[PDB]
Amino acid sequence: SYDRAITVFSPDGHLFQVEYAQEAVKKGSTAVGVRGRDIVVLGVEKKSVAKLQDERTVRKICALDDNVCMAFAGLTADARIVINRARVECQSHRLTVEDPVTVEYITRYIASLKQRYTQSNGRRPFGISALIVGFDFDGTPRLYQTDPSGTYHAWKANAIGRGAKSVREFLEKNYTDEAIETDDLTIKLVIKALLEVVQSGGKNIELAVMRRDQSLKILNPEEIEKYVAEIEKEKEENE
Amino acid sequence: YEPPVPTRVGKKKKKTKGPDAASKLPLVTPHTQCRLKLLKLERIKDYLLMEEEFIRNQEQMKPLEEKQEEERSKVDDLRGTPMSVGTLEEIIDDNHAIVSTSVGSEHYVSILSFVDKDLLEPGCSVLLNHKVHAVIGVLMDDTDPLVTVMKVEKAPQETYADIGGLDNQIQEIKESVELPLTHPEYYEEMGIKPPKGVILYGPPGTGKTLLAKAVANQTSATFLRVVGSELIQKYLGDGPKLVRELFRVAEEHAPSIVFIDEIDAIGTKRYDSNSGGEREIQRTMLELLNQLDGFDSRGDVKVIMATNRIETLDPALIRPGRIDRKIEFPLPDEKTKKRIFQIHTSRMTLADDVTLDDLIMAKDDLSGADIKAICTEAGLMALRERRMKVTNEDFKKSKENVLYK
Amino acid sequence: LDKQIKEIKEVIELPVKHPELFEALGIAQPKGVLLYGPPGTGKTLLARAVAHHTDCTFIRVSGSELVQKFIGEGARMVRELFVMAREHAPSIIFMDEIDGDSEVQRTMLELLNQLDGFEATKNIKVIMATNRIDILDSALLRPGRIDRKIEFPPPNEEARLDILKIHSRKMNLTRGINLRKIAELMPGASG
Amino acid sequence: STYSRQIKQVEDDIQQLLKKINELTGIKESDTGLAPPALWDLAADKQTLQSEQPLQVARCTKIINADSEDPKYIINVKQFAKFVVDLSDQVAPTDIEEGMRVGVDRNKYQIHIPLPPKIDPTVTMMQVEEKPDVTYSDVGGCKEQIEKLREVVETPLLHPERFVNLGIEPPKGVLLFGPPGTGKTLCARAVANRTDACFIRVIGSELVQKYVGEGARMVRELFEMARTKKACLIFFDEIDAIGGARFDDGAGGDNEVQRTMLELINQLDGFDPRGNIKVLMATNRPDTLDPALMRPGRLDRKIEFSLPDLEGRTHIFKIHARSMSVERDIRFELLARLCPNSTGAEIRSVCTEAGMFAIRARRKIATEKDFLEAVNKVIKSYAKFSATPRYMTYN
Amino acid sequence: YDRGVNTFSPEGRLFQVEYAIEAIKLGSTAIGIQTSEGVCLAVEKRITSPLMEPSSIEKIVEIDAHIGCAMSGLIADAKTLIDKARVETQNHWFTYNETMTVESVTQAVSNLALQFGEEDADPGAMSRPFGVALLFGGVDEKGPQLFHMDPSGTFVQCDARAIGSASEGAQSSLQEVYHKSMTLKEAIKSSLIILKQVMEEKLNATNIELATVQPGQNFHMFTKEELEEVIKDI
Ligand SMILES: Nc1ncnc2c1ncn2[C@@H]1O[C@H](COP(=O)(O)OP(=O)(O)OP(=O)(O)O)[C@@H](O)[C@H]1O
Ligand SMILES: Nc1ncnc2c1ncn2[C@@H]1O[C@H](COP(=O)(O)OP(=O)(O)OP(=O)(O)O)[C@@H](O)[C@H]1O
Ligand SMILES: Nc1ncnc2c1ncn2[C@@H]1O[C@H](COP(=O)(O)OP(=O)(O)O)[C@@H](O)[C@H]1O
Ligand SMILES: [Mg+2]
Ligand SMILES: [Mg+2]
Ligand SMILES: [Mg+2]
Repeated sequence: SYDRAITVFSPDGHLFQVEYAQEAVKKGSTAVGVRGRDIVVLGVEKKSVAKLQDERTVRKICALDDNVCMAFAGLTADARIVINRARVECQSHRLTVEDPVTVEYITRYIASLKQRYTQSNGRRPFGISALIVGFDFDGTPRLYQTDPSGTYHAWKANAIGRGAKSVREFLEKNYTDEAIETDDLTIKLVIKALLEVVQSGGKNIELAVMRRDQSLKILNPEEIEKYVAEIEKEKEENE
Repeated sequence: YEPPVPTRVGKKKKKTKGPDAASKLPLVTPHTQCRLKLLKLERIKDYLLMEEEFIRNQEQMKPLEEKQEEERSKVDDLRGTPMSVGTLEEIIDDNHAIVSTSVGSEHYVSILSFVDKDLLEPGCSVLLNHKVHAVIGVLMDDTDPLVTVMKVEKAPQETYADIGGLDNQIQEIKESVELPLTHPEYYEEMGIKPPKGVILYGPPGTGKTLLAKAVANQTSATFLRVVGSELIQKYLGDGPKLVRELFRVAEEHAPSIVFIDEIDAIGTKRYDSNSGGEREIQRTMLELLNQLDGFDSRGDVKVIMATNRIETLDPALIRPGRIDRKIEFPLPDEKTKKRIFQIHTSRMTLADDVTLDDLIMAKDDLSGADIKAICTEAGLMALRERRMKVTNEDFKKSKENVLYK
Repeated sequence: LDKQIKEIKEVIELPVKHPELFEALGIAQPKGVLLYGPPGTGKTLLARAVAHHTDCTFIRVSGSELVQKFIGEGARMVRELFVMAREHAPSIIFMDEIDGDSEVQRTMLELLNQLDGFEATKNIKVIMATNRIDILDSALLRPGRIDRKIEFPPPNEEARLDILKIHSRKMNLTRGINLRKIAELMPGASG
Repeated sequence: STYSRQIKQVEDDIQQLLKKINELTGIKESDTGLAPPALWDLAADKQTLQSEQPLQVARCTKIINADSEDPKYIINVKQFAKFVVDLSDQVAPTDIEEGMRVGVDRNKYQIHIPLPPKIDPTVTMMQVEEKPDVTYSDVGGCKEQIEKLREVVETPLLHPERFVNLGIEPPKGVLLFGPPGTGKTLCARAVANRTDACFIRVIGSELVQKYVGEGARMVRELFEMARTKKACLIFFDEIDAIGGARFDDGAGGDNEVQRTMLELINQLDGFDPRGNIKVLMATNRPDTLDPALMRPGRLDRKIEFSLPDLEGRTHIFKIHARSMSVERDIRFELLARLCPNSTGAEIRSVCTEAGMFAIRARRKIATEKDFLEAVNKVIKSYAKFSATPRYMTYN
Repeated sequence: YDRGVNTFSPEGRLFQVEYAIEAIKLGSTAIGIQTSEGVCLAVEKRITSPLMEPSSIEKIVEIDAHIGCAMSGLIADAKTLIDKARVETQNHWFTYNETMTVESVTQAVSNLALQFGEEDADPGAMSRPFGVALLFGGVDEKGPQLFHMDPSGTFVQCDARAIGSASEGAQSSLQEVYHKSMTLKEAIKSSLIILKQVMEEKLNATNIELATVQPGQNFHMFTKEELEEVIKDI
């Protein structure tokens, strides 16, 4: 058994392996999640869309359960382990409690699993950040973010990936009660957020929405293209 | 017997070099064409008018032996011909010094009165009388061949307009190498010394040298360029000696900008000619540490370093105080890649069937060097077919040449 | 090497003789050439030929300390060669890798960096000859440094006949020699 | 614009007058190193060229029959020849000793004047002639460090009476060690500014020489020239260049540099007394130094420049933001708290970048937000390149 | 690197332990005051974005109905320590039918510190110290009691202890304001004055956490309305 301390404290008091895992998060696709009134929107930028790539396989938005879905940023192979481990726990929680998992619970389990890899022998930290969105049993929309360190916080809106700082700065200015009055405005908010870092346009945007008492709905490219026209249309009248 | 004691404080020469000498007229203000400036201008003229009359009267009654052209003629007689070139080994006294001729024989000779005594420093080239070897002048040292290598005599033709997408990078680099010289008042009114050092790091081809070339084009200061691999020498101590001499040329040509391009190449490449191994490179680095931020006071020297491997550098080399700013040069995005293609295809004549949007996605990890290499090879393909207009087929065969194979 | 002669002309001959062709095309004049192939395939033969035909001074940089007294008493940088290269423009600086890290490759980088945009005088071209192209540094293999890489494959049956036809003229040959058969008798041979 | 015509008229006359003045006075040449004619004593120079004969530099080797009234001196005239000569009648016999350079005439080679010992020009340039512009007031958070530094390198020379009366031999060596940017060279620059004795700055990489035994030679001549002064200070910046620990790697790894370190160790504490030299070495890699060099009697005091504490960091912030155009209520204690383990070099950069953001926004006063952004850019964003984490293990 | 986790410095310092202590100085400031009327625990949430929900930043935790903990340093690391404290308590209750003393809870958690190593360890053993400092506060037989834990496993009763980024400044402020005979309402106020002086942001009822364990009464986190009542003064 490989029993070695990968993550150790630097003399300043930093866990450098955790910081390096957070550096891999900054090299991933920009994932944007906005918590609306009755909808949760997850938006992920697509890296170098190839006409020969099956878009079904490389999907950064996956459903842990019927009411919880997450989008990641970082190492794709690292994330798929976390999603599978989270998926198994969602079914274990449902078997014991006979109640669908809460977003707080599965973001706590993923964060605890991520933290365990920053303090366990022979294991390097998970190099992904998760944007977990979903709905509780009482219909409250919840949006949570985890980092490789293991810290989870609830966000009204957040961005992870390479352009997280730019999108988050954009989100802090445009996230208002009026901007999430309707589902369509909430979906436009993520597209407006992702247009700040996506250069080409809607062809590099993957959108997944989840409504209350509904399953995760991946938005087709035609539906996304319809939205970007509206934002482009609304840009003209504001000039 | 008692040892002679100098009246001059120390053994080094005067720091000031290349001044206006006695032509240092008082700085008259304001520069506006007003009466106060006219009154001050007349004021300087009045004293000169007195000066001209006073000096003429003395020389008029001065003895025929003591005349400006006669004393100069007597100086040549005192100097004699030929005028031997020696080396100043020690300044024993104000008018006495130990000098060595080219044959290695030292002499205890007398420094004559007409010698510029404030140019005297140990190791300097002194002019000696052929017969009595007395110090009779100091040879203004010719520009070393080592000086000519660092100095970029002609500013490169690359401007900031030829750089696309590095708007923040230009802005950060300007504020440490350009803004402090053009508008030094901004830093003085704020009470801050300008950012001391700057390092440009990123993937290869991202424009690190290009921004330095743009800096060298629009700089009033001397630009010295040295590749990091040039600091690996074939002899012990020469590497540290060269780093010491490089910043010595920077001191003389103040204000100056020293560009240590490919600084990481000093350690990431091992050459058998380097007698000392990694240990001599470490001593070369330790000399570089002192020059960037050390005991000796640094004049108006701004240091630019460039590297595509910043993780391999000694962390103490790029610490704040030595290199204040660490400007990153990422691979271009779609907006920047289009600008780079426009920059390098501007002087081209293109065909109507060529489109830069398709050329944007030639490769995901596309750098500006690859973009430029596509263009020049595309033009070379057109040159082969005796054409001036570059077609899309030329660009297609261009991508398969530079990006692949 | 008829194909290779054309390739090297478009990069070393045309920029010197016709700078206006490149200015009209709007492309930068080429400055770096790399000739790669098995030893004895004509890389040094072709590099000297172009310098001879273009009236460009041919300078071979072997890094020899025996020639350092001519380069300059300093000898601290190989860029001290540029002083004598500028004085003899047009010039061709040729280094051949005989094959720690490679000093010829190190010299190539230092010359190419100065020749990038930091050199005032034009018409100073630089050639590198190497046995293999995959051993090259990532810095030299980076696009934009070496503007053309010319391959020198070992001569085939027909090319060996031409090389045989060239060197046999310097001998008193009996009439009727079947140089074609001798060429067929030397598979995979260098010039 | 009304005076434009007349200003050029008087400006040209001044230039014409200036050139005319240079015609009579003489301001020219300056490439053969000719001094301005105001200092030309031609009458004296003619007398010196005859009255004062030139003297060839020679080294006395042996005195033969020094007891008798005919003492004969063997001299080595550099590369010329060796001569058995007698002493001149205008110098005392007791003034010439064996092994001392002398000045001899060209006719009979009789010794005319003793000469100072030969010192390498590079070693001569090592002594500081212009003091730095840094005082102890520019070093913050090093209160205990400075007092220890001053009471060994400053107090004995300023007030030597307080140590002779009590029979106290003050330490003659201080080693400053700490991570980069902690103020090691800053304190030595303050020492040179304040000191009144001779200060010699020696960088360890300067002692690395091409030839065998040359580096140890420069250490010998360095201490030889330091001993020609009543009190002296030698600063060895980055002593890890030559002070590395001795080892045997089969081949002659670092054998030459170890000899230079062995020479430095010999001069500090060997058979001979060192003198009134008080050495001072700074290194960010003290773990690499040889145990013999790190021993009392060579480096008696080991002053550690650790990263400043909260009080020290607030003091360094006050030092570097003293001349800034800061706002009213800059919470410098808060800024010191935002960089827990940060060198004083980072604090200075934080101050520079804080005012650099204000220049960016065309603002003449630096706000607290500018410092907060500067801390993020320096302490946080530039933490990838931080030399601190790797160098605290070394110190 | 070459050094292992269980390596001693030449000065007798466990390198990893000393390094983990430096991690607290990057954590948020937490102030704990022990009074005769109860224990006070305050901590700054340190919001970095208006889009972050302040309620999700849980830096004060219910260890049990009679004891709570305030954490500073690496928040993710204290979850492992908090979980056992919530497991060790309810294990004392299972075996002894009584609430575990605050000192014993801190003693049990302290044993987890230094239970780290590279070799000859269980598969579930940790690899590095817990880079967090805990401020346990609760009520037991000995009345109100405040205990401070550090990554070295060293726990001690403290009358008023401040941990975090501003431990030095707040502790000095605490010494000037703490007297043994003072009310808990004074402790709530005095801790909030010190916090407002050390916080980067402006102090309000959303960026702080207040908790109290009075005798008789249970562990009580202060709500927004309760916090605004004491914030309105100072
Ligand atoms: N952002 C850019 N805008 C315009 N031209 C660019 C840009 N980036 C690169 N180029 C082009 O690429 C050429 C080669 O790149 P350059 O010499 O600047 O590389 P570098 O960043 O210094 O990298 P390295 O030395 O690691 O290869 C330049 O001469 C320039 O024409
Ligand atoms: N205690 C301090 N007080 C004020 N300014 C300081 C202090 N320490 C460092 N600085 C600033 O940081 C700079 C760092 O340079 P310094 O010569 O002090 O570094 P050093 O400790 O010798 O580093 P190195 O080990 O890399 O040689 C100084 O020039 C000074 O401006
Ligand atoms: N293709 C060729 N045609 C004619 N002669 C050749 C050819 N290749 C090699 N040679 C002969 O071989 C000799 C050395 O070849 P050289 O050019 O040094 O090989 P390389 O290309 O490896 O440098 C030359 O003098 C030349 O006469
Ligand atoms: Mg470059
Ligand atoms: Mg060959
Ligand atoms: Mg230093």
